[PDB]
Amino acid sequence: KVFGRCELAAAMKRHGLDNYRGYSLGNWVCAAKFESNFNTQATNRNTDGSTDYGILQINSRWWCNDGRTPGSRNLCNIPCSALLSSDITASVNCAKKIVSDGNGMNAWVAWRNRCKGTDVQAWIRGCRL
Repeated sequence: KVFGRCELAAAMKRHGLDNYRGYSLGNWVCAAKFESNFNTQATNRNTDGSTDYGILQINSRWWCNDGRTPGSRNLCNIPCSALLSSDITASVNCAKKIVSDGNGMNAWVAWRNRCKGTDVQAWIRGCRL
């Protein structure tokens, strides 16, 4: 599913991501924009042979099992395929675990390089939230 900007914001908010660990909703939307262009079916292979899945491009090395990432962990205890669903519940729950683990949203390279330090609230501008 390709989400609309405001449509994902509301979904992200209903699932409790707005100010989760201090990160305003606009940070989460910005990250999704630049990780997946709001597309739940987004998949991208990493050089180490792991793969990133979903709206927030969560990585098979540590977080989910895709059965093809040697030495992987599955800390969110899920099939990476669950991260591709129209229902973003699994992606959000998993995102919550990741962002809680010491490094904050720096875990998302596109967030660090494209959102951090910007006017991230522009990303929820004009949404009815």
